Amino acid sequence: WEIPDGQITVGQRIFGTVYKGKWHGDVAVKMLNVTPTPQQLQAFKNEVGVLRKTRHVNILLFMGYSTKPQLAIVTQWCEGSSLYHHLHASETKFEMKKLIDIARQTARGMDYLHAKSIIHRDLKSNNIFLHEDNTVKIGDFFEQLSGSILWMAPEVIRMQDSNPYSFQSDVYAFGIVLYELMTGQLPYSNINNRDQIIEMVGRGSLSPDLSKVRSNCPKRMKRLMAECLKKKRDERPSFPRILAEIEELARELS
Amino acid sequence: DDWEIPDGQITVGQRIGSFGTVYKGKWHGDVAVKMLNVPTPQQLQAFKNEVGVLRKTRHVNILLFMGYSTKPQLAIVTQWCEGSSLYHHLHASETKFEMKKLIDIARQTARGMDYLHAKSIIHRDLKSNNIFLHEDNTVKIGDFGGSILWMAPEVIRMQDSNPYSFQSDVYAFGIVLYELMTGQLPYSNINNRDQIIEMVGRGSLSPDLSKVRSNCPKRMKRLMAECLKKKRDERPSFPRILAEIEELAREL
Ligand SMILES: CCCS(=O)(=O)Nc1ccc(F)c(-n2cc(-c3cncnc3)c3nc(N(C)C4CCN(C(C)=O)CC4)ccc32)c1F
Repeated sequence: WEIPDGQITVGQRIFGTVYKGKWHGDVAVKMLNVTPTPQQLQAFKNEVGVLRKTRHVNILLFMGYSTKPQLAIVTQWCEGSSLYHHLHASETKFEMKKLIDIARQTARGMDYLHAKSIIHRDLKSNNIFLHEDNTVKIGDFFEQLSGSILWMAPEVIRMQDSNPYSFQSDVYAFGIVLYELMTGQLPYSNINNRDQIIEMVGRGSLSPDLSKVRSNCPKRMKRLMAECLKKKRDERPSFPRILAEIEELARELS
Repeated sequence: DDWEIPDGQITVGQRIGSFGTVYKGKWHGDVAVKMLNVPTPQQLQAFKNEVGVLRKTRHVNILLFMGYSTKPQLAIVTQWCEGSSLYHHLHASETKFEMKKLIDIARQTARGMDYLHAKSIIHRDLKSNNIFLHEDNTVKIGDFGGSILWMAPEVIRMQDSNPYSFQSDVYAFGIVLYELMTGQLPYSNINNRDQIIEMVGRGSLSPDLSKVRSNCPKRMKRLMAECLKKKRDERPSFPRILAEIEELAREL
């Protein structure tokens, strides 16, 4: 899928540098300013290999990768903004039907990812793009420092090996996104302190209150959302059941 | 080779077409499954090669191939799009489309065809019925999937022609432009299959450009006529067509 250098035309810039380019129509190319790094080259190869096996309407359409001018990924161009900008920044009055439709499409995309054992580690409402309208597209998804291995303390050695991301973190992020959709605001809106939220969520003391959900939201949706926010990882359900429940609730509520 | 959807995962539904029988199925959301009346290894290798041809297509304006199934029946599974075919919009429904929407549909089809030809892919059955309008303004294109020594010089010449090429595709694109601008199928007066076949084969008949809408620009009609050249070599290449269409869209 390597696109030659001369074929790709660069355009306006809108981590990593993103630019809206023109290549057989509108595309978006993300390149990193480097002149690169072999470690970054291996990471780019792994990211390209992960992105190549993805074909779904609700997943962003990867179109190619370029390596000659700068290590870069070229995908389709979609008109609109992120769900974070729609709900939080503009506070657009979204009908409950549009909310449950966005939820169903996000669930389709996540079920597709998990069916391929692909782990979207940074799933958030800011990485959920709304092409046109009511069309969801998802994107923006080992001690390398070999020399300083001996001098680091057991505090930092143990931290580098940790691998917390799994399907359960993804379903928790999906539940938080459902909270954003239904309430219309970021969770823990009162607590404007990062450290407090981090500590209270790490100790499981704080969870987003489902009481602030909009009155138009059905009860089954809130039940599924609360089920996805289980503190214990194993209690959280798998995404096929989530998609089935969302589709059933949408069919019931027309 | 690694895109086969296993059996039982795909749930079939109502038939929405009957090249191949089309059905709206459910597999990680709404999908569309096209099935073939055919299980033989010789045919299986050809199906695998066709799948490999379909795998090198990733474009917003090209229909999204999502997988192939061989266990219950040999079938191709792609995305599901809400809407109808451009043929249904213009001819069957006669939806009042603004000239901006028409030139945008033309630009999207041109992007898709230029991408296909850039991959050295020859869409042999290009027609306005294979252009689906997802939502109501997103174009999706699909339906594009020896005894030589013993043959006499009379019959050998027929094999050497190879009539399908990029020029046939740009001719079909010109016919699609005619449908877009006029709003009706070409040769509406004749309505005879054999007569039209003969007269177009001898180059005696061309779609009458007088029935074109008044709103259509002159550059668009010029490009359309350039794509309908009887001689294959006179027809322009799709990159130049895409550039001209983009410039005309920016101007208007
Ligand atoms: C992607 C690689 C290219 S491919 O060469 O491999 N070919 C291929 C492979 C697999 C496929 F499923 C379809 N295919 C999908 C829909 C589809 C339908 N509805 C929503 N989304 C998609 C569809 N519709 C079709 N017809 C009959 C039209 C005609 C008129 N209509 C009216 C009057 O209403 C509606 C529909 C025909 C084929 C269709 C393929 F073209």
